[PDB]
Amino acid sequence: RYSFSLTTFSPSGKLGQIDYALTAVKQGVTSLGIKATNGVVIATEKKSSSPLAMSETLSKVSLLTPDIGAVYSGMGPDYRVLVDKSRKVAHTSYKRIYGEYPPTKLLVSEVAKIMQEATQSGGVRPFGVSLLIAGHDEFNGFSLYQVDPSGSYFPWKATAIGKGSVAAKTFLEKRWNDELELEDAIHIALLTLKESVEGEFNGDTIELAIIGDENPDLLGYTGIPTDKGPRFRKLTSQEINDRLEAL
Amino acid sequence: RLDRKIEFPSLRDRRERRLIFGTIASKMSLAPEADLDSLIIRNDSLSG
Amino acid sequence: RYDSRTTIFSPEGRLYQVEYALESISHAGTAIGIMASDGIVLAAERKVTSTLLEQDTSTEKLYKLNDKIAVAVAGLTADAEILINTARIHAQNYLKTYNEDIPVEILVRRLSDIKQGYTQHGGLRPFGVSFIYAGYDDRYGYQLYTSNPSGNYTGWKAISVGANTSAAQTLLQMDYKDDMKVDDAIELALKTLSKTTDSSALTYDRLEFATIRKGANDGEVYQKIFKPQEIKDILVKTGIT
Amino acid sequence: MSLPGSKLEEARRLVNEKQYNEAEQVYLSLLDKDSSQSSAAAGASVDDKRRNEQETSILELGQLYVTMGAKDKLREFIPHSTEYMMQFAKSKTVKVLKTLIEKFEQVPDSLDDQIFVCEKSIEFAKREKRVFLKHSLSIKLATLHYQKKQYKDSLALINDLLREFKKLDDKPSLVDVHLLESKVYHKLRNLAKSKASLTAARTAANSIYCPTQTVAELDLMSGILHCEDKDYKTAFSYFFESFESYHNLTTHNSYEKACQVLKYMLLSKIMLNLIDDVKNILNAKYTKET
Amino acid sequence: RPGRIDRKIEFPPPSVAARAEILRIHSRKMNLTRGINLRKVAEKMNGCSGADVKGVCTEAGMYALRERRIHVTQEDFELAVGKVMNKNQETAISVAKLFK
Amino acid sequence: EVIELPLKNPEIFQRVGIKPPKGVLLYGPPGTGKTLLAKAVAATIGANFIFSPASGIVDKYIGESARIIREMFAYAKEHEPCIIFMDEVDAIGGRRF
Amino acid sequence: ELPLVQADLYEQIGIDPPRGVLLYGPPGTGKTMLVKAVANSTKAAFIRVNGSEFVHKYLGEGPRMVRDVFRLARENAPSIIFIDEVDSIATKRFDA
Amino acid sequence: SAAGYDRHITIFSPEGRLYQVEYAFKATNQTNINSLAVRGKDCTVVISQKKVPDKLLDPTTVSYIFCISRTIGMVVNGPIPDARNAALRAKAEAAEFRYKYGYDMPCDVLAKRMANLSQIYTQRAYMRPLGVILTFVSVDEELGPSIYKTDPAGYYVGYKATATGPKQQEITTNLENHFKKSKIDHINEESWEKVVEFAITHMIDALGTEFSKNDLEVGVATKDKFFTLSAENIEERLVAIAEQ
Ligand SMILES: Nc1ncnc2c1ncn2[C@@H]1O[C@H](COP(=O)(O)OP(=O)(O)O)[C@@H](O)[C@H]1O
Ligand SMILES: Nc1ncnc2c1ncn2[C@@H]1O[C@H](COP(=O)(O)OP(=O)(O)O)[C@@H](O)[C@H]1O
Ligand SMILES: [Mg+2]
Ligand SMILES: [Mg+2]
Repeated sequence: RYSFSLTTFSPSGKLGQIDYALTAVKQGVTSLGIKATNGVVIATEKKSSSPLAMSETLSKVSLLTPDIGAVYSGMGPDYRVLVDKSRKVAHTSYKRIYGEYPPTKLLVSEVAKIMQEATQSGGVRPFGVSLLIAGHDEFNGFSLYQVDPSGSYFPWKATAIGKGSVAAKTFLEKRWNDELELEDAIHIALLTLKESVEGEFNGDTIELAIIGDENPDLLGYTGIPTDKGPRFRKLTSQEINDRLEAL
Repeated sequence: RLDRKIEFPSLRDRRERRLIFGTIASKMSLAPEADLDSLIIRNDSLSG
Repeated sequence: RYDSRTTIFSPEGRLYQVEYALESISHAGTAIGIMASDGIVLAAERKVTSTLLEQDTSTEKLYKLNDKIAVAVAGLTADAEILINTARIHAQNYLKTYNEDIPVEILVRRLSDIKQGYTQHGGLRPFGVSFIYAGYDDRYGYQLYTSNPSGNYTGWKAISVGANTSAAQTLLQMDYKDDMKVDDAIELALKTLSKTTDSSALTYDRLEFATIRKGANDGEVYQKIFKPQEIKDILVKTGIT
Repeated sequence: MSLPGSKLEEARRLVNEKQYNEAEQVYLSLLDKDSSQSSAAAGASVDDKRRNEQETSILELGQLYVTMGAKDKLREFIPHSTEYMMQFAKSKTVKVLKTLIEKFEQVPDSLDDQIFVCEKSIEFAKREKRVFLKHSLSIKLATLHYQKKQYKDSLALINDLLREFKKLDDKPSLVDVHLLESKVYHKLRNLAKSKASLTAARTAANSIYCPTQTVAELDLMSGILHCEDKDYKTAFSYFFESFESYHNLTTHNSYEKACQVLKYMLLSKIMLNLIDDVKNILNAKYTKET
Repeated sequence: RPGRIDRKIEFPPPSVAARAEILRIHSRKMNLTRGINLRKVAEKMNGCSGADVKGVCTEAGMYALRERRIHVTQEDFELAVGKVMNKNQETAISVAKLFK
Repeated sequence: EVIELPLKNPEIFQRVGIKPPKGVLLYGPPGTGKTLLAKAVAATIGANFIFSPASGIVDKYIGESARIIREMFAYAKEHEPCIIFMDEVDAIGGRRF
Repeated sequence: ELPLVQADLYEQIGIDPPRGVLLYGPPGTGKTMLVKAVANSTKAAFIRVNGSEFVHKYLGEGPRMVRDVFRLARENAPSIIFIDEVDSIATKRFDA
Repeated sequence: SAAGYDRHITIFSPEGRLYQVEYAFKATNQTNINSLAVRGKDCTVVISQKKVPDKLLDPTTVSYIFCISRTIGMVVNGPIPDARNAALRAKAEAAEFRYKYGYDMPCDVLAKRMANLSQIYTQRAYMRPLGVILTFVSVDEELGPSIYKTDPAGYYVGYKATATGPKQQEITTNLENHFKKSKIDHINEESWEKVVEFAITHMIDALGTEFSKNDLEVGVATKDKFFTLSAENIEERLVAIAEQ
């Protein structure tokens, strides 16, 4: 009986709607994040269950702000709204209070806060997804965080989520080092993900992006050296191929 | 109870995929046109 | 039964929802406040762990609400997030209005009222958070409270909420003294924690700490969340490591 | 910096397209200059930290001592591997000293000459440097003794190591030891303790998520043991995986060990008398090619 | 209810001081530990039952079965504790990841 | 393809070594005429026909029922090629529940 | 199989000989297969039961069935009792 | 199974997927029509069947293909009620984007705002999800021919060609074989007309039935424009097929 409100607790505690939401997450695609000391690499694989469907149309790697991207595992529809609501809160709360994009630590709290509301009301369901959010800021360095449909956030050095989580997680535990390059971290990433699938593994269907060091290329304006380009950069298929060939 | 706990792989290394494909050869002689090794690559989650 | 709303009562005048919400707090990690007459120490145990969990750069159950009162967290973290933010705003709102910082007794009362409201009114969950409050205000000196998720509060000289509540409380009152010392108090939290926890390592990665003292400087009040490398250092001295 | 680094390079060229006497003469000049540098002449020979000059000198030491091949020049250099660790005593000299010692064994060398040097250097590590330097080289040494057909000496060193790593529980260094323990025991015809420490290898590693090379060596060792138990389906399957790991890795001494494995594959199917599978394996795909 | 049956006997999780004796008697039937380290292993892992204490010895003397030796040793006893821990791990692992 | 091929020659299935394949579950809304198709398949082979009902002669007991079952099997083996059509196989099924 | 083949070996050590054997893995791993093999080479009695066959046909019929099966094992002892499915039978808890 | 929560889209299953949201994917075969859209090299063609079972209906009001805004089409599969509401929303959205942001709304931005709107309908309990698959077609100002299929869950994904309906799978395989053998992702025909002819050919093949000029409705996107063709313009294309 305690399952089906959000209002009913079990005798043992906890709410079911949060528990069942976590079940949902784990059905979604295999996505993983590794924190490095000069980057963060965030990676997922993609499908469409029909080759007719194009694969750029989907985006499962989205820059949230120019310095902070995110992925998911879980239900597709829920991601797309929640990223819209997050960009929109990012401006309200912090791009009018700093006049630029918020630090990573801040924005984790704000997105986690929309989850908290989608549990608080009854007759409104949680969101179906768990995010990884990785970004970089000027005071806490490079960073990685997990934001659960619970409305709780957890800081992570490395984690994985989704269908291949349990296997990916033990591979990460062993293979991670405390000091890795951005470049080495990409190789641990492609490889980890290749556990989840083989023979249909190619750079076309694998989306893999980074938050590294500034790029002056995607800044789009030049002559003002007192602002930094996007820390986020999305890598293309052909570039992922260079790294997959090099393995 | 309950002394011996036996684990099975189910993702399977190439080493274990090969053995169950190798059951075909034991069972009956097969064509030089056949290549078993082709099948070990394409697998990713395939039990016996 | 009389689970089905939170605005009902039962044939015995219990409410299953208040009991169930209470048991939620014994699902989440130990949290201990021990008051001594030379400081209050807050110590808490984590409820999550693994070699790739980061927990060596971060606190997540020690929050300074304002600048002279802080809380330890026990219960759900989601439930916790909203009420910590509300509590910090009201503590600090007082600051603005009256241009002196909030007293301990008023801020706990306020937040208990908010708690109670979710049971009393609407079709909402009660909030399953037990906050240990440690403050200083110059009216009663050092003050220790904890608030129930039922939404009421009682003062304390030592208390333990969070997992293994019963065991911890027994442990604390065997070796406690009224004279005490702040340094003996730190050692006491560390003593209790070894036993209560189900992890036999009990190393820095599992441990949070903050001590609030007015013996820190003189005429001044200092809230110090310790950093991870101090938490390690004190584990040798009590000999657990 | 410029002159020792350019000189190092100038020496190498005179071996391969010029007379060997002029090469030997530039190596001798270099010893003298580098030694002054190692033992400091400004606090790092260049003032303040090591900078480029001092770190250029330690790196070029592995091409001074052993380009080289079996010559008498190569013998002469080997005792003097031990001395530099005292002369430096940096945190990265530890790393270079492991690279240097291993290098003399890889090119042609008499085994006897090399032992002495390794026992002397283990003493310099465990006297006052670092334990970390001590462990590696005792592993290397027991292997060297195993190849010289002394198996008593190899075990004695394994036992020290085994007990210090029942105190420590993360160390992957204890997979290499365990692995090695089994090879010693194969030759004693203790095929019990070959198993005992083959199992211990899997437990102290985390699957085969350990470096791909060590997995080659570990798969190879299962391979021998089951072949002796008269299971030739299990022996063939391990040996193929290990071949694959050697073959796809870029050989440096792994060309040697891939040949050992290629033989055994065939060996197995000879025993059953499946002539089919002997010639499935032999084409020219890598059997008569690389 | 509670007249029936109103005496109660609790049989607790064993202490290390209790566990040493449980190892001792199971080894007296078997072949003793060499260097007599049977008390020493008790401290390294405490069981959570009396039958977990039993579970070490059976696993330990199993190793002696593989090799077909007539003794048991400390090293056999140590490997054996680790089998018993696998079980506590299999039951609860998700309470450290994706909890609250 | 299922029935007719291995019956004429078990001989090809034996070369490959993969088992000659048997067991076909016929399904579809009633009145499909799949019992009529049972006849048409075996009409080509000229195979003998055993239509068994299993109600009115069969209950919950396995006493009586085993006598009935043993006979059908024996008649087809003698009268081979024969196809045994097991009808009402769903009256003698059951589930875990 | 080994307790059957060399009982003396257990006695010598004075080791309490093994008992239950959980076999486990995800499905299609080959568990049923392995235990089919055990039954030929044991050269001894064999009892295989299912969890679809351990049901209640009546109220309190379920437990009657267990007691018959483990008495029967003793009658024909030594014998190996195999239950294919104990995944429906064993469940940690209920709200029922 | 059942118990709660095929009665609610705000209450999860022990599966983790909402059973009533899955029923909207079983409510899409209700009117028993099939759609095909393919991409040309400056046009998009979309064709869905027309059922006029009785002579009482006028085949000119029986359609599922709609003009959404100047450059934007849509074909709907599933029931008429959710079809109108979706179509309206889309008409309103297209119109709004322009006063806010200036120029003609791309196929992609329309599809994405309707997908986000579908997801909201499932978020709240006081609104149910829609019961239609929407297949939008446009030729884009800067990306050219584009097909975006937005499903009633709030999932949206693009296409090279797509098909929808109860006989979908047959058209889908038909299309896989075709685009795979050519080794391209487009049809290489350079007029809108010979792309409409090819589409006719392929729906006839896949379903396996000859259709008539009273059983097709065809909407054609060219760049900057959208039109729905009448029955007598549709015949020109048919007689082109019928003797080549
Ligand atoms: N393909 C067909 N050709 C001719 N008659 C048919 C055909 N299919 C069905 N029928 C008719 O339907 C009757 C009933 O089918 P029957 O084989 O008794 O069916 P089921 O087991 O599906 O109920 C047949 O006897 C025959 O008259
Ligand atoms: N080691 C193996 N050799 C050959 N076939 C195998 C092997 N393992 C499993 N299989 C095949 O898988 C089939 C199904 O496995 P089964 O034992 O019924 O599985 P589970 O109980 O794990 O679901 C077996 O009938 C067999 O054909
Ligand atoms: Mg019939
Ligand atoms: Mg099974």
